[PDB]
Amino acid sequence: SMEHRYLGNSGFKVPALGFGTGFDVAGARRIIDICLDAGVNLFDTADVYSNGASESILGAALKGRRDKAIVSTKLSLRIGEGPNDVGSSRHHLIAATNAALQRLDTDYIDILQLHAFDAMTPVEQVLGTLDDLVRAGKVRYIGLSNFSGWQLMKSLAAADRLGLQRYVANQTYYSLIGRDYEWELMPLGIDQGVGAIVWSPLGWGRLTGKIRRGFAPPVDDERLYRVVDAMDEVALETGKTLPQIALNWLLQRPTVASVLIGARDEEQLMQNLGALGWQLTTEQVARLDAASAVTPPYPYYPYWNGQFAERSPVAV
Amino acid sequence: SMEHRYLGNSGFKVPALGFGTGLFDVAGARRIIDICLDAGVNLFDTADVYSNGASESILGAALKGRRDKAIVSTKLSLRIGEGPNDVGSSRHHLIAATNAALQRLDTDYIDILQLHAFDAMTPVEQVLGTLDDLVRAGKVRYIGLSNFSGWQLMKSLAAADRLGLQRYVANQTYYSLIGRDYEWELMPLGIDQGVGAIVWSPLGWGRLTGKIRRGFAPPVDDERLYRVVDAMDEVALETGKTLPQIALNWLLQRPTVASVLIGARDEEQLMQNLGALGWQLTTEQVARLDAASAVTPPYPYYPYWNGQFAERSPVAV
Amino acid sequence: SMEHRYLGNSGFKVPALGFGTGFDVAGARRIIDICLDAGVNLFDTADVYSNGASESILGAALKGRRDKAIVSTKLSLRIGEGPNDVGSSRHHLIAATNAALQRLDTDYIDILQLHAFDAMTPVEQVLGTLDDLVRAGKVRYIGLSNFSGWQLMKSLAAADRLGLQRYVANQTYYSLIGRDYEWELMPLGIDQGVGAIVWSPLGWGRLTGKIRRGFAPPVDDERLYRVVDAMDEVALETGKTLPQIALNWLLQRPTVASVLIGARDEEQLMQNLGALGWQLTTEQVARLDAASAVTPPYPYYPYWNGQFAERSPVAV
Amino acid sequence: SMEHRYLGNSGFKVPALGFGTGLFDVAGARRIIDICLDAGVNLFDTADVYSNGASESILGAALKGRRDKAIVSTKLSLRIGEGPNDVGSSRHHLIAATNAALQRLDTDYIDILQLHAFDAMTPVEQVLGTLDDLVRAGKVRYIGLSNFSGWQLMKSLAAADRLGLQRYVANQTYYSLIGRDYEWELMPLGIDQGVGAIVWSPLGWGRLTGKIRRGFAPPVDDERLYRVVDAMDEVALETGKTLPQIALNWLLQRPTVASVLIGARDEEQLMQNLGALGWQLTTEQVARLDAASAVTPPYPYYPYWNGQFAERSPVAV
Amino acid sequence: SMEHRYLGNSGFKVPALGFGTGFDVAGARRIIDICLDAGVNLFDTADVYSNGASESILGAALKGRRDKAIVSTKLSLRIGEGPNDVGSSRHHLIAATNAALQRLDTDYIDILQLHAFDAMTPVEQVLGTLDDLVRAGKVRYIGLSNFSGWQLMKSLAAADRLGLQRYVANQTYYSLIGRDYEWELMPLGIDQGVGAIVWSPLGWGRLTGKIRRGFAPPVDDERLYRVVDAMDEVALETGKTLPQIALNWLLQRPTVASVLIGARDEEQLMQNLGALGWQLTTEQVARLDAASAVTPPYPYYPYWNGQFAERSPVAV
Amino acid sequence: SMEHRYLGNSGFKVPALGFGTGLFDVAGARRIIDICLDAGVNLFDTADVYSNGASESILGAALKGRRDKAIVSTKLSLRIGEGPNDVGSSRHHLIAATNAALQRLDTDYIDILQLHAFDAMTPVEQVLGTLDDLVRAGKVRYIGLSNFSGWQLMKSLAAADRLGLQRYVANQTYYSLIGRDYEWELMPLGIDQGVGAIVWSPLGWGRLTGKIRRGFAPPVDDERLYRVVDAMDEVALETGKTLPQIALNWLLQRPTVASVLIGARDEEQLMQNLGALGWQLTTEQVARLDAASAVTPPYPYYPYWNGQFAERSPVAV
Ligand SMILES: [Cl-]
Ligand SMILES: [Cl-]
Ligand SMILES: [Cl-]
Ligand SMILES: [Cl-]
Ligand SMILES: [Cl-]
Ligand SMILES: [Cl-]
Ligand SMILES: [Cl-]
Ligand SMILES: [Cl-]
Ligand SMILES: [Cl-]
Ligand SMILES: [Cl-]
Ligand SMILES: [Cl-]
Ligand SMILES: [Cl-]
Ligand code: NA
Ligand code: NA
Ligand code: NA
Ligand code: NA
Ligand code: NA
Ligand code: NA
Repeated sequence: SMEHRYLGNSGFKVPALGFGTGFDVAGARRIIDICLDAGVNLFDTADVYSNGASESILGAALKGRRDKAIVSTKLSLRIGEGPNDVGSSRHHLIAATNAALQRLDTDYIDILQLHAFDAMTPVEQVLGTLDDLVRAGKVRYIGLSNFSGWQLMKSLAAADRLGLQRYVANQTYYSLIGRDYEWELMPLGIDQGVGAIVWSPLGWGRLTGKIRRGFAPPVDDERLYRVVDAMDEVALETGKTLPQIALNWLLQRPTVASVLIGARDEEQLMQNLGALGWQLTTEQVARLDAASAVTPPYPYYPYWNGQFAERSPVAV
Repeated sequence: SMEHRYLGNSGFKVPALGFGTGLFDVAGARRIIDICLDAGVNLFDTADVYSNGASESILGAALKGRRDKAIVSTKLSLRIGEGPNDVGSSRHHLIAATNAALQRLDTDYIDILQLHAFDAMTPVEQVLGTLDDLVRAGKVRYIGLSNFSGWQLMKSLAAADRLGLQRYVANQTYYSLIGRDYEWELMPLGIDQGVGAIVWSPLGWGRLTGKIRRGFAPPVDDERLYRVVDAMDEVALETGKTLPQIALNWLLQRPTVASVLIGARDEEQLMQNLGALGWQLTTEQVARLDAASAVTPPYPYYPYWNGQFAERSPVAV
Repeated sequence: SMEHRYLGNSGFKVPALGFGTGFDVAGARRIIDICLDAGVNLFDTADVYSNGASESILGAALKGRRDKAIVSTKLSLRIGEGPNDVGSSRHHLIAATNAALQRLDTDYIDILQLHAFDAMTPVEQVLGTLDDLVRAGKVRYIGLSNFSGWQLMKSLAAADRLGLQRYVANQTYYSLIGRDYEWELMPLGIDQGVGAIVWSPLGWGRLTGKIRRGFAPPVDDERLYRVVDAMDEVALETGKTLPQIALNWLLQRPTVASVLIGARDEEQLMQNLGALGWQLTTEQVARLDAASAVTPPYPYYPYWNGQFAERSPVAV
Repeated sequence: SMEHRYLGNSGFKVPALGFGTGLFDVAGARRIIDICLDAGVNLFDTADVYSNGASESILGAALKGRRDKAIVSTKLSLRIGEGPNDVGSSRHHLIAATNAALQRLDTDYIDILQLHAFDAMTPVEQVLGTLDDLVRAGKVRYIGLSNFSGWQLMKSLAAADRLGLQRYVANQTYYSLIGRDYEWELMPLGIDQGVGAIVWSPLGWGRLTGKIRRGFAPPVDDERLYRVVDAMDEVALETGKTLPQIALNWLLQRPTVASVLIGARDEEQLMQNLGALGWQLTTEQVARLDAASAVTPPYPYYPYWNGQFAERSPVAV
Repeated sequence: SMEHRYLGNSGFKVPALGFGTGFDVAGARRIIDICLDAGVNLFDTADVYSNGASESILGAALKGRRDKAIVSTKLSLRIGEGPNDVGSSRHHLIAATNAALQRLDTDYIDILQLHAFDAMTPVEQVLGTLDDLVRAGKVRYIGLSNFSGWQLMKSLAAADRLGLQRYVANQTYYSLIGRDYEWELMPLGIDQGVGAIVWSPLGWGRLTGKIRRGFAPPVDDERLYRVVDAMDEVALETGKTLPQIALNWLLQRPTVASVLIGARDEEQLMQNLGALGWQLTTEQVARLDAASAVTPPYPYYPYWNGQFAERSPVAV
Repeated sequence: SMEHRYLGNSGFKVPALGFGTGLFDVAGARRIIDICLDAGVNLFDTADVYSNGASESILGAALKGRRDKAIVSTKLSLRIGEGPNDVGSSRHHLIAATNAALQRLDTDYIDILQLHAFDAMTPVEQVLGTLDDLVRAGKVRYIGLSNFSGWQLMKSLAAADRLGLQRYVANQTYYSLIGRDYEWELMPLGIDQGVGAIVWSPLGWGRLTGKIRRGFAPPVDDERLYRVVDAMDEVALETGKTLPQIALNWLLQRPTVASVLIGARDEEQLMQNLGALGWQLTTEQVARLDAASAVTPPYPYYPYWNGQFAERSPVAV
């Protein structure tokens, strides 16, 4: 049975596992149906995924069942050659939102996320445009991806001050080999009620077990192998697969509302659902955390090493 | 001659080099103050935790009779006693500690009062209210912080603006050629919000002195340090400047940097540090130093720094 | 002739007696017609009353006369098995309001009330969604049911601060045997202009006279019998029935704007209308109050017993 | 060793046990203060109405020379004289009474100033403005209240936030195993809004001492009291702790509780109360005590406490 | 040629003379046409004027030329027997505005005015409802009639504070024999940019010359005759009629943006237009003011008699 | 025994009868203060213009040693000198005049400071800011006004609320049986906005004394005065009370009236005025007096008072 979680402080619930189209019409309908049957009813896409084709294919697959789905999409990355075919200025946000609705073949999007930070458009303007889309019924909830801590906080404070809609979802990279989310974005999310929707949870296929002795730093072989060693040890104790361990570990982390998985078929979906219904023990998590730990940058370092932890403890 | 810079967007000017009591003999201290003031190094930085208050007392004694010629920067909020309220930024400790610092410094006001760390246990609205009251009372002119996350500093600045309270204008930050993490969040926030950097440990805890060659900061990997020193040596050949002078000058070319805190035991050491002024590393020399010191940015900065998302959100350096 | 009262500070008037569907098409039309003829033109329902059938039946009965009715409905209780088929988050509020409009077969609701407090959704979001529904013309007035004093006050303060619509109606349990409304909710209602629409005024059939020597505490037999004794004594003086006394008592209480009654036919409606056109005397009310009095909880106790009453008197 | 807790969301720490002068011989009072301070019981609570001001005067005399080692909590707004303005929270009385308390206490500031009851005759905006002015003047560090309804406290907190004034951080509340009404409104409000409880009459006016066995609070029914004492006796067998120690420890496990006020005439009595610290009632022991002490919640709490509406609005205990 | 004036601080211009329907389809069209030809293109009506028939007749007469007219209407007085067929609460304001639009047979009203003060509805709610009507395009400008000074100021301050539309027109009784507008409402109008649209400018036919030796106090014969004497003297100097003098006097008074006149035919309209194109002299106005002066009430009295005039002069 | 009333919504209580120095020999003044205080008449009203400051000086001397037992009400803003700034409510004059009054009164604070007239030449936002500063400084407890139009008072109250400043709680108004104009605007505004009336010239400048029988206020027509006196005589027969006692009692039954200012040269006169207390004119007696004193309301009040628009906006009396 699918577990459901609150998306930040929004009061809206998402399934703990979602389907990341980061996409044969019959095949797409089948994937949607096996997902829906399993309770995986969050579907995530973006305008840039295959130049709009991912949204169109999703829309076509959901047609007839869209009311059973939570549709998450992203915009603001460059999607054309024109000088205004990019960013978060009012012109592009309006045009891109309408274009996504057309491709998805629906009258509303459940979660609309800005795909990157546009420093060239004032956050007050962006939030006004998003608020208007929400009030018009085109969007229910809003979120973001790839913002700095300060940029997200700036936006949340502006929304509150202006009485506009606030971000409730952060589409973030987070995995055992990519724990950077923990430094700024996680404690911000805790403080401000922003829930994480996690992508590349296997660190771009690196935590599958296949490997053994654009958005993320390449990972050093030695560190990867140390993490895989620890996962192997846990796999022996638990009988679970490396992907199931990676996912189970994420689901225990603060703020995590949903983790986006891939599923080409029933068998793959079932493997991923094997992340649910059990829990890594405290000791197992501690072992995985020790193996995956990296030196925190300044200014997090003296909090993480205990010096300033008294008055500002770390969440993990 | 001393160069002066605006401290963030405050309209207040500080000397490009300041004197960090993080060194401190009343006569000896007066003598150091004398040579600093003579050179235009009239920013003096201290903290309650420096020798359990003795640094502030010594500084106060050294400045007596001429305090008006100095810019006094002090820090509080770190644990300064064994009591449950001898720490943090709650109203009780902020008031008590500010008054205690004024008593030790033997003055009626502090030019720049900085919170030494982030106290997550006190609401930023309360902290800012307390600081605003101290400023309005004439006890403090300007306020700042040290060791805040990007989000924590932004949360505080937004609250100050919303409530009509004083805003932070100074970030006392670690920044050096071997410790460039300030660049990821804090620098671009400082640019956006008018917060100037007062830089400490500019030589990366003595590592950029030239002495080394082939708990606030990660320990530095030998191989990286040596690569940075190699690049500094090459620049030293062109410029004729010392490694410390290059390290300091490099900092002085970075966005937001208003002052760099140096140590000076005597005239000769002060003069060596003053050699960081009166010249500028060239674009090419800075690029060479940046290439040698570059580290892989964490997520979510990575795709902006590698160019993928740079179009609409360029990096400052 | 029907008496009418202001609904809190709203400037909107309701009949002193309303029809609580807490529901034969001809029969329903007849009930509506006898109610309308008597001036009982407030009809109260909820999505959960018979899984939507109460709203549908009301809608069908009012068709042709809806402009003569004040329609009150409630939502936010669990109405389906889905993770978002409950609560006050934007998704459910919008979907449920539209669903109620469809069942009621009308384009607007006079009074929309939140049926319980949803601690999982920020009150600022809830109020924004309600404000949007009001501005769209779908709802005229808003209210609540079953909030704590602090929760209702939090919501009223947020509405005022944000310039949004405020609650004007509290659908509350209140009766001679259930006087808890008096501790927090009544004095809040007085202070903030929120009028009570009273349900279960006979304490779930316990004040009918039939008994003699989910939402409310069960009542102790001895206390019930003491209240019934006092009602019997008043019935001897007045010649009125126990239900008429119970209703007349409620109608004298501060904040009470309407009391919801049941009416299966003309005879039952007429009995209830017998609550109007006369008044319990001061002495009779005092006798009923003494019999029904219960020890107030902390912190109300020292105000009610006179210790702190000087500067903060009790409303009854 | 004394345990310390945050007072609501304020960032200020209080000892988990405090000394309630609601007991008070200047030498005798100094002696009690000495033993309290030695044990870390450095919160002292008083009120203008305690012996018509004599309690505050005695406390002030007892603290003289070491007031800086104490956290002084005082209450005002109850009738303290026969005059028409010798009562309430209007500006006239609040100012006069605060200054009078400062004079009696022989100090320049009060750590926690609490309104003793709700004054419906004065607008909360006025009250909060007066309190904000006293805080800004340095006369008061933190503010609180006692005996407010849920709606009254929330109204005040919302007004403070809206107006940028000081907010209440302490609720001086009656709470005990036999008086759990604090749980219905005031506890969940305290959780939501960062108000910490300072608990008074923790033994339910001497009823939870073990002395009894088979005007702020309802009198308690004998049968209920005896059921609660039975459960305490069972826990006493497991833990080896006294009934008062169990009652105190139980309170210390409840959400929002920052400090519990106790009485101590001498070292031995103080030591008995300190036996509430250094251990914790287990989940099961708390559940047993809660089951014995449980009462039927009033409307509108009832359907949340019985599970009907609990899904979206759970109860804190 | 018609003179035009700014309506308070609104930037909107009205003709100095307007047509007050306070109303033969051909006859109505003719009256409208002669008015339009003369530049009298402000038409004022109300729901209560002949129980809606005045609005309907105006609408029918304007059909085909409505874009050349400025339509002013009033609502909030009791217009039916129902408990909510009156006042300024959201229910009635919305229903009445839509009903007026239907009767007038147009999609917008230029100036919508509240006909009296409704103390039972919060001004914040009233202003919100009016703001919504303006934003929807149903109303361009808003105003009021028959408010106390304090009530109008309360409403203006609330509008400004909440960022809502403010009143720009005060439909006021003002005439040589009814100068009470001068005490509170005129200096408020000056201070806050509210322009007067003047009704009963002849004091209900009393300043026509026919008389000689619900809303307004009856006038004492002796005072009326003294005013008529002064008008007669001015009529001798000027050669103008008494109505022309009365109107010319009003048009010189501070805040006056338009004066509503009656016109049954070309001849009557032409008589009224004779108020324009000349000016009473300073001396003539002073003579008329002296004859019409009444003792100001407290607290205006010590300002009007010069005692407190230094720091707070009177506008006339 | 003295009756006390809340001053508007302020939560502050005043005696139902106060002493108007608008009478004022230091010993003589002390004696009058003594008899007033003995009777509970402890509100003393004065103004800078009363005998060019001498009234305030005499009052200050009369209260010395016991000022804490009095409520001091004073007025400023009328012309008090020949200088261009010796008048009005601009910051210069308000500050200077308030300080001058404090000096004359020989006290550190004024209980109720009232603007004596409306200064249209100074923005109400400025006036309220100045008054707020005086209150925050502890120089003034409560503020009020006199002789404002309805719109001017409302404009000021709205500005105070919007800006978070002190609001007016007292309206020093003329009100009497023969001068009921207060009822049109100022009374219903006072009800709506929590402003209490302190009534002056309650006998209509000696006209309601019984002495007459068959520049703030219009002169009164003889015929009307005589009709009012006739009705008072009839009530005097029923009640046994004097005409002044009836006039005062009538005022005490009107909405918003918190205090009525009376004159008292000695014990006997004070006792006569105190005869207004301890009883109440009946509904019928008030109706009889109201019918005799009724005047035609101006526009726009007329259609509300005559019933036409009364449904949705009833009149308070
Ligand atoms: Cl939200
Ligand atoms: Cl992956
Ligand atoms: Cl600044
Ligand atoms: Cl260094
Ligand atoms: Cl409302
Ligand atoms: Cl019932
Ligand atoms: Cl706080
Ligand atoms: Cl106890
Ligand atoms: Cl405008
Ligand atoms: Cl007329
Ligand atoms: Cl007030
Ligand atoms: Cl008089
Ligand atoms: Na939430
Ligand atoms: Na830009
Ligand atoms: Na109302
Ligand atoms: Na905190
Ligand atoms: Na009050
Ligand atoms: Na001016």
